[PDB]
Amino acid sequence: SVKASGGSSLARPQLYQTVPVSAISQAEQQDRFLEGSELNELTAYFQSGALRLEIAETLTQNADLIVSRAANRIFTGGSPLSYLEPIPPGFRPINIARYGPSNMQKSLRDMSWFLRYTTYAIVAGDPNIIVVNTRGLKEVIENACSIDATIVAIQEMRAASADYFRNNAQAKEIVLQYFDILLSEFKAPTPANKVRQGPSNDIQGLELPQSYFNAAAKRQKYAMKPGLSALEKNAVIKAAYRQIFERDITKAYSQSISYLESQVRNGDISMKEFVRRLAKSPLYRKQFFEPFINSRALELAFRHILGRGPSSREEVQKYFSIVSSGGLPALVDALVDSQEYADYFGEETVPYLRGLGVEAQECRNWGMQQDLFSYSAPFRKVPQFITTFAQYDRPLPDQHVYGSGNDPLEIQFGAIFPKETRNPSKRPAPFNKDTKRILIHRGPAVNNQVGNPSAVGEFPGSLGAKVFRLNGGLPGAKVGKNTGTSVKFGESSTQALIRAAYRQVFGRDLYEGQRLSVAEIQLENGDISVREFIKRLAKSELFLKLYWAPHYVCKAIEYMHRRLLGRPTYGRQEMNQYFDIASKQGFYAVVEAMIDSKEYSDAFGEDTVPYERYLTPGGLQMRSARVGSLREDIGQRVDKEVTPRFV
Amino acid sequence: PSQVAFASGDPIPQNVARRTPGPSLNRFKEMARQVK
Amino acid sequence: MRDAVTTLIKNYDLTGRYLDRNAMDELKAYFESGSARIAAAAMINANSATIVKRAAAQLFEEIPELIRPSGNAYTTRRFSACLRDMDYYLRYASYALIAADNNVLDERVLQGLRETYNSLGVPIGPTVRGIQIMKEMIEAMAEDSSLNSTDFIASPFDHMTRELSELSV
Amino acid sequence: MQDAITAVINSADVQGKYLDGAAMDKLKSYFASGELRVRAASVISANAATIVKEAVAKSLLYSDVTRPGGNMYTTRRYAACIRDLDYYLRYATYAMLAGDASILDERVLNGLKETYNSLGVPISSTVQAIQAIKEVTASLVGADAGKEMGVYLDYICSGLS
Amino acid sequence: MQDAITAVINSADVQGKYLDGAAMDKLKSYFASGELRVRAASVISANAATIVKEAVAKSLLYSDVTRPGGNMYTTRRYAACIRDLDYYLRYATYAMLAGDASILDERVLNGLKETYNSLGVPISSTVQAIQAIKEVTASLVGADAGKEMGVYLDYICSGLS
Amino acid sequence: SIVTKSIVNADAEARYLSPGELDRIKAFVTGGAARLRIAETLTGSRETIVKQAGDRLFQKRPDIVSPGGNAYGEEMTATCLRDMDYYLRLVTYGVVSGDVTPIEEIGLVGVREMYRSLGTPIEAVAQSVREMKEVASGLMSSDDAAEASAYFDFVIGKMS
Amino acid sequence: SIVTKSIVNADAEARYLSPGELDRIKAFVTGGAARLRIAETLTGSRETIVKQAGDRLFQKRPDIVSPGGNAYGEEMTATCLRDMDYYLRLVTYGVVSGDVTPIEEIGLVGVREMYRSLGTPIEAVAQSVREMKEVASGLMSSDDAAEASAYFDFVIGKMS
Amino acid sequence: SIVTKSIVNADAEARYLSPGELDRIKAFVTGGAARLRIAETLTGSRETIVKQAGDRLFQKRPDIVSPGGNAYGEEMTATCLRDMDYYLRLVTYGVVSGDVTPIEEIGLVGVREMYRSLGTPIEAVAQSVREMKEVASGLMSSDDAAEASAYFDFVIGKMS
Ligand SMILES: *[C@H](C)[C@H]1/C(=C/c2[nH]c(/C=C3N=C(/C=C4\NC(=O)C(CC)=C4C)C(C)=C\3CCC(=O)O)c(CCC(=O)O)c2C)NC(=O)[C@@H]1C
Ligand SMILES: *[C@H](C)[C@H]1/C(=C/c2[nH]c(/C=C3N=C(/C=C4\NC(=O)C(CC)=C4C)C(C)=C\3CCC(=O)O)c(CCC(=O)O)c2C)NC(=O)[C@@H]1C
Ligand SMILES: *[C@H](C)[C@H]1/C(=C/c2[nH]c(/C=C3N=C(/C=C4\NC(=O)C(CC)=C4C)C(C)=C\3CCC(=O)O)c(CCC(=O)O)c2C)NC(=O)[C@@H]1C
Ligand SMILES: *[C@H](C)[C@H]1/C(=C/c2[nH]c(/C=C3N=C(/C=C4\NC(=O)C(CC)=C4C)C(C)=C\3CCC(=O)O)c(CCC(=O)O)c2C)NC(=O)[C@@H]1C
Ligand SMILES: *[C@H](C)[C@H]1/C(=C/c2[nH]c(/C=C3N=C(/C=C4\NC(=O)C(CC)=C4C)C(C)=C\3CCC(=O)O)c(CCC(=O)O)c2C)NC(=O)[C@@H]1C
Ligand SMILES: *[C@H](C)[C@H]1/C(=C/c2[nH]c(/C=C3N=C(/C=C4\NC(=O)C(CC)=C4C)C(C)=C\3CCC(=O)O)c(CCC(=O)O)c2C)NC(=O)[C@@H]1C
Ligand SMILES: *[C@H](C)[C@H]1/C(=C/c2[nH]c(/C=C3N=C(/C=C4\NC(=O)C(CC)=C4C)C(C)=C\3CCC(=O)O)c(CCC(=O)O)c2C)NC(=O)[C@@H]1C
Ligand SMILES: *[C@H](C)[C@H]1/C(=C/c2[nH]c(/C=C3N=C(/C=C4\NC(=O)C(CC)=C4C)C(C)=C\3CCC(=O)O)c(CCC(=O)O)c2C)NC(=O)[C@@H]1C
Repeated sequence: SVKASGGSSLARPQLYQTVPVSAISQAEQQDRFLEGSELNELTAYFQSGALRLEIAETLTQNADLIVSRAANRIFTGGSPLSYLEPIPPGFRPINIARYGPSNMQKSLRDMSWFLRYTTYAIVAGDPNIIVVNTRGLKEVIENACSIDATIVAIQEMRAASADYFRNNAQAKEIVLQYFDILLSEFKAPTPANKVRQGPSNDIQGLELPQSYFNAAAKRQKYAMKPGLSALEKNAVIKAAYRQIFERDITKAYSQSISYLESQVRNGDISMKEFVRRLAKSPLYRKQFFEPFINSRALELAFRHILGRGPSSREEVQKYFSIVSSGGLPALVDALVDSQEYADYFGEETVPYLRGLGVEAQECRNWGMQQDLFSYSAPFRKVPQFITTFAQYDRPLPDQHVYGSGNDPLEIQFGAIFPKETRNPSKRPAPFNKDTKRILIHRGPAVNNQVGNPSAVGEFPGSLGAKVFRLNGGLPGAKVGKNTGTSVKFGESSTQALIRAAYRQVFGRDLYEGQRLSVAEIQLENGDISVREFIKRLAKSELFLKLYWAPHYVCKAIEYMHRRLLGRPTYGRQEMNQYFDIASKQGFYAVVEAMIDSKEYSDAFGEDTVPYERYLTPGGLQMRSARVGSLREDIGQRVDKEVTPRFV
Repeated sequence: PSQVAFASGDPIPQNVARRTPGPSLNRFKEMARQVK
Repeated sequence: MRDAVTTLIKNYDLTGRYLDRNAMDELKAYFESGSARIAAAAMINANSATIVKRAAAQLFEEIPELIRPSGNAYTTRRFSACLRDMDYYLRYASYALIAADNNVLDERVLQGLRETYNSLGVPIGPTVRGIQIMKEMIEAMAEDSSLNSTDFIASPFDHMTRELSELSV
Repeated sequence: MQDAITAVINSADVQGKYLDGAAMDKLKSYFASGELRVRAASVISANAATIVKEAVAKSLLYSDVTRPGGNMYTTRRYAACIRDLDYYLRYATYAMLAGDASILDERVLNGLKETYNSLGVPISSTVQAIQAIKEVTASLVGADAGKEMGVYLDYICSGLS
Repeated sequence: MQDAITAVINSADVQGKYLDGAAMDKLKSYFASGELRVRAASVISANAATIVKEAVAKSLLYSDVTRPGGNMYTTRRYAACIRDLDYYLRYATYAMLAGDASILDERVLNGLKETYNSLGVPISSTVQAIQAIKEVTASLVGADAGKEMGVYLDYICSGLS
Repeated sequence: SIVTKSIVNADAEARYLSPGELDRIKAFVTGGAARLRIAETLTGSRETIVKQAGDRLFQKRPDIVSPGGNAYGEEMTATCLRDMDYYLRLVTYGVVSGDVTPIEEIGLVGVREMYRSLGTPIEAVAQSVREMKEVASGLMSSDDAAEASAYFDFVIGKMS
Repeated sequence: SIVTKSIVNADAEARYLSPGELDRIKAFVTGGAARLRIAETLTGSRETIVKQAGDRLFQKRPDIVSPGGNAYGEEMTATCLRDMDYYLRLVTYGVVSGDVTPIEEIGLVGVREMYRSLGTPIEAVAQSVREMKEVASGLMSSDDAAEASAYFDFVIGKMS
Repeated sequence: SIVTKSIVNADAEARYLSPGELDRIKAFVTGGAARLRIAETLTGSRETIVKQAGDRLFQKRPDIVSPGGNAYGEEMTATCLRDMDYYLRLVTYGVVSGDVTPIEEIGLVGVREMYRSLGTPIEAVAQSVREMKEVASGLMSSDDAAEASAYFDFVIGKMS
């Protein structure tokens, strides 16, 4: 399996274009309200739509009759309708028995599905659904189906739909032209596939059929020609600002460089030269270079100029070396004066975001580019490309099975988790079921249960956390100290145990009206053991309110396991177990399961208060990789400082 | 004026049919026809 | 991208070792099999379009729901995209055959395949089935053709099956 | 988590203002549609397994997802998917009762996408599954209740997307 | 974890068909090598501490790593490195018995780099120590089975890259 | 609110709301109009209640406004009346919510640690809320104030 | 596999494979040709065993094929025979691997929760494997039938 | 009972009853005569409910009465009528208590383990209570039926 995941954000491909879709998206890409044009697109469609309902309603009802009259004309030698699911060029009627039942079932359903897609075409009001699904169909159907028989079948249906309807010339012509498009697209052979050639050796070459880029909403492409009237020239410049700055900033804040605008309006500098000068401008520098790391600003510079994310590990490595050498100008210069930029946009065309629909996509930087094309990209300040690309070659990282966000910070108190929304730093990794996470023991390294399972109930001797035990006799256990004995020495020890037992369940010491006084005195009397006392504090409504309720279910399970057992979960096997209990039984039973677990009983007895036994490598790094606490012999060469021989 | 109510008014219920065994289980459909 | 030569270099470079007897023998095994690997690559280059189409035709007869409604191979747009994908897997296995290493198969195919297929709604089960049908189509054609070694042909397609498919057990 | 009442209180508390005329109107709006929410919840409570059953039946059954190689083939995975749909319906009901989608953020959509990507679960398939809930829910719960339930289930879809 | 058997089972299960002729051939090839696999495992089981001893003496002992300033100087750190090499030899045997390096990805190299970076464990010196195991194991077991063991020992090394 | 508390309790047992908890919400919803009347009357004379109850406090416990007392001084008396306005605002949140959770989360949890650090007697703040109840009950009608005083009585009970 | 379970047990105790454990793998690899013969026998009658077990189930439990039942209609009965074929294949994987883990991970772990959503009597599917076992033993020898029965009985035991 | 449920919730936090908790008992005790009216109607025509809803189950799901089913024969049909009579008795205990705890302690906790050992489909028992709800709602007034069905729906929800 793969060791890294870039993310799997929802992809929404446009299967076919409708009139409302074509109208709305036209102004959406331009970042405008629907003007007198785009409103009139809808107005004429909504008026005709009532008639377009009557087209389909007749054709949906009489669908059985159209396909029956078609199949009878085409297929000879029996009845084709036994197993229902004008210009002849030179067709020969196909025998029913000779063609075979399996081929006949295909033939019949396609004839119905051709008419079905015609009815959808009128209702949509755009023959896009036809153009896509009919263009590259002649070639694939040629193998085991005659083309000559299909043309006359559609032409029969054209006449069949004409005679059955026949209302008005303003009504029937919609039926006629859509059928006329249908036969013309079917007569047309399969066009050449769109070949996305790799710009260098590092990036793979791709191919996309001439059907996928026929529906998936074409990105509006603006080119600065010197003769254009200044209204559409303004539309080009606004689009150029919408590409570089992700949004129209000249409308928002009136932030515009008129010095550069004037030169492009004339034709002194090209759009290639404009993008160059605009991306090295202090206006871009402040917004997409200054707030970001060198790696992330590089990743943003890719989508602004080239209109795509970095494709390969080698590409990020190359372009980071450029931005380290000469900075932002040198990076911009490398991006504009590339073989890719001049191939896609040339000199005149404004850069555009080439995503799922525009071109063929590679299976490498899918989710990394999906989040990048979003407007929420310049808030993810953690790089997504260089992180995933490096993690691809490496094995599985030190991470919780349900992501990096599921890992809490290894602190004394407070369940603090990285938020998915606030500062996107989600790092998915394909963890399987039987994947045990390597955990660092607080005590001796030999006392790890992975290598030494017998030494699970061994106390950390001044290496890890302090162990609290009810070793000493509880006050008022035996009737030796009769009535009096005001100075019973064994009283402060059990109270310190209670406080520590509170400190383990809830990281911090609680307030006055939060302490369970009933549970405390039962432990002090010797009615319940520590195991029962820890269980009661974790079964408290306060623990539910503070740690369980405000947090994500599996985050709350993970933190509870780090508090009750003092250990992060090894992997899926344990996490799925408690998550199954959380679904069926509830929170209280999850508490019960973690206490009544065998590993709890082995590590901590009936008198032992739980403690931090194991840390995550990331957690220990936070503790012992700071300026202090770090030893000299961790990751540094130690030279023996000896007095010189001349001294 | 109240013709504008499409998403604000009463939603039109859509018929979604139960998904049936397909021609992958034609072997088993043949078996179920002979199990009588 | 890494071949069997580069993988062996990287393995010995990591440890900082000169190429020993075991290293030279593994290279010699590659160079002797290389002639059969190019000849196998010449076979699939000849029958690139024919295998892809026939393997798809077998797949849509095995799992008919793909080319039926609600299926992800229903429309012409989907049918062209699936045959393109089948063309991709054969093309990258073509690279993997000569390379004798599944690094090219990992880096440019498998790395972000699960993420993409889960996004659009592309099935991952019928996919690896379609890859395995292609494998059986190559192996049978390689058995028919005058080829001495045919065992290396199964390697890239099985790796394509292992990495992409869900862990059942 | 916060409900519609708590949302008004917390907004007044952060400003440090007493409940003004606009705040009283916001509460009265929630108290107008409260009997509807309680009656809606009792329907979902009864047909807890039934809604999930039909949702899988209309979308997920006899598909490539439940077929071998899929992410819902094995019985352990099928039960885990059912478990997820049981979570989604219950928390949507809570949000419907609350009149706020704050619970869905705190409990469900805090780190669900990162979990699903790590597991390799098709989000596209789950979005279709929760959309399948939406129709089955509205069939039993009603129109105005179905519109309310329709919003919160779409919010789960929005968070996953 | 996945062995050579379960890998064939996994591949057949996701296809949704019974084990074919090609599947049977892959099993028989493993069972033929299985006699050499168990034989090697038993010798490594008996000679477990001795292989580690010879490996530490080859690379680690009388070096800067074991001397003051090194990471294998402290007694709790020395015994840790012994146990670490006790892991590597055990799990390499596990992978040798399995016929797959799946267990190494799941348990051994599962965030091993980040573990070793946080503690300050030398990456170069540990790789040489695994290579010291590899050389000793091959000289102890044989030229065929020791080389077969050496594949998984190199897999740990390449995983630490 | 009471909706929030019911859901949290339901999620704790991983179950849909019991018809007892459903009956709890629906009756609160129908009897919400009376609860908004209480909040309106308390808001309407918010500067009347605090002023009167403060005067009752400094008469019953005058050691508070004596040298040594915590609320001794023109600035310190003002802060006490500011505190009394907070708890009155907390009450209005509690009555509206139909639950004592908003009073707890904001102005009851860690109140003992707060007034200890400030050097304020907790029993005297309990007296101020007790006198706040008496003035509020005088303005409202018999049955209306009786169910309104219960929220005051919690603030007294949690502090004293 | 019998290897995988041996490794897991040894890893849990943090030790090398026991001389007893190694001998069981030794007995497995030597009898590898024997267990693959049983699989081929089960694969040979992949549409015969589940057919006979189907007929035997619907005569013993006709409520299944009766109106109101889970497997009512020709479409649902096909899905029941599909479940039969799935479990027979799961036993086929089990006898090859010589382990119940390649069986449990697919179609035993969370199977009660699985059939609950579909509204299927689990004890009826338990009888489905019982009828499968008896037919499979009929179209087999004597010594290898007991080895096949052991894994069949696990499928029954965990389901019932 | 709703009184006991309130006490045990208050005792868990070690506190007196909430203003909302006391109000709910007050609302229960005032509407106790209405809850007694629901009981008296259900106890009066108890035999007519279970007979009709029983027959309505047998026409919907005849696989129960058909051979192979759990309730096959006139003796086992009478047991199924008794089971529904026992569950109608639990609802009457539930409505007077004002809580679902009495229904849980007797005939909900460990029901899935019970009907498994009897081999009874629990979804069919869930559907029997559904029919029992329908006949009871048509028997008595709609304002009382909405309160009665709320406790019925819980029994359905816990069963299914
Ligand atoms: C030297 C002290 C240690 C060390 C460094 C090291 N770094 C890389 C590669 C990269 N460096 C960075 C980090 C940054 N990006 C930023 O934006 C900033 C802040 C301005 C920094 C410092 C990144 C992202 C890379 C990746 C680019 C690349 O591939 O070169 C390496 C190379 C690792 C590799 O080849 O994959 C190294 C070695 N590591 C050590 O060993 C030293 C102790
Ligand atoms: C006081 C100087 C300022 C202030 C404090 C404040 N803190 C919290 C809550 C928490 N404090 C911590 C931090 C720590 N965890 C540790 O391990 C340590 C070192 C021992 C510390 C200091 C944590 C984890 C929390 C979270 C909740 C908890 O108590 O466990 C709050 C409350 C935040 C909330 O909204 O819950 C506050 C207000 N803030 C100020 O206004 C002061 C300037
Ligand atoms: C020949 C007289 C008739 C015929 C036979 C035929 N059809 C198929 C299968 C397919 N049909 C299509 C076509 C469509 N895809 C679309 O999007 C639409 C709507 C505009 C249609 C009608 C496709 C793509 C297939 C292949 C998928 C499948 O297997 O169903 C076949 C099988 C092809 C083969 O030999 O592999 C045959 C023989 N179809 C016609 O057009 C005639 C009416
Ligand atoms: C055919 C075997 C199956 C199938 C295919 C299918 N895939 C898509 C969508 C995409 N395919 C890819 C994947 C790749 N591109 C790569 O670079 C590689 C590595 C070499 C692969 C495998 C991508 C990126 C897309 C999306 C954009 C694009 O088309 O380039 C579709 C289209 C889905 C839709 O309807 O939008 C289809 C049909 N689907 C099946 O059902 C078959 C089992
Ligand atoms: C069902 C609609 C589809 C589906 C679901 C599916 N999900 C998983 C995996 C997990 N789901 C979660 C997520 C959650 N954590 C939470 O806190 C909550 C409640 C708010 C949820 C929903 C988790 C933690 C897991 C992992 C559990 C585990 O370890 O097994 C699976 C299991 C996949 C696997 O076993 O690898 C499944 C099946 N996927 C589909 O195919 C359906 C379309
Ligand atoms: C003398 C009292 C006994 C003895 C000594 C002996 N020791 C070794 C090997 C080592 N001893 C240590 C132990 C330590 N070094 C440390 O850093 C510390 C903590 C401060 C201790 C206690 C180590 C690490 C070594 C390895 C040597 C190296 O630096 O490489 C040997 C050599 C063993 C061999 O044959 O290789 C010997 C002889 N042995 C006896 O018989 C005496 C009873
Ligand atoms: C010896 C080859 C080199 C070396 C080793 C060394 N390791 C540690 C500490 C730990 N080792 C691990 C790693 C693992 N635990 C696992 O579960 C696995 C997978 C099977 C492994 C390999 C862990 C977790 C620790 C932390 C302590 C613990 O046991 O929990 C140390 C000590 C570091 C310290 O300062 O504490 C050492 C020295 N280092 C060398 O010098 C050798 C080259
Ligand atoms: C026949 C013995 C009994 C029966 C069967 C029945 N099952 C279903 C539905 C499903 N069956 C399964 C189970 C499996 N899929 C797996 O992956 C495995 C393990 C290898 C098994 C055994 C599943 C997941 C389904 C869903 C359908 C699908 O996957 O496409 C039905 C259909 C019921 C419905 O429509 O809801 C039936 C009838 N029913 C009986 O009454 C027999 C005793």
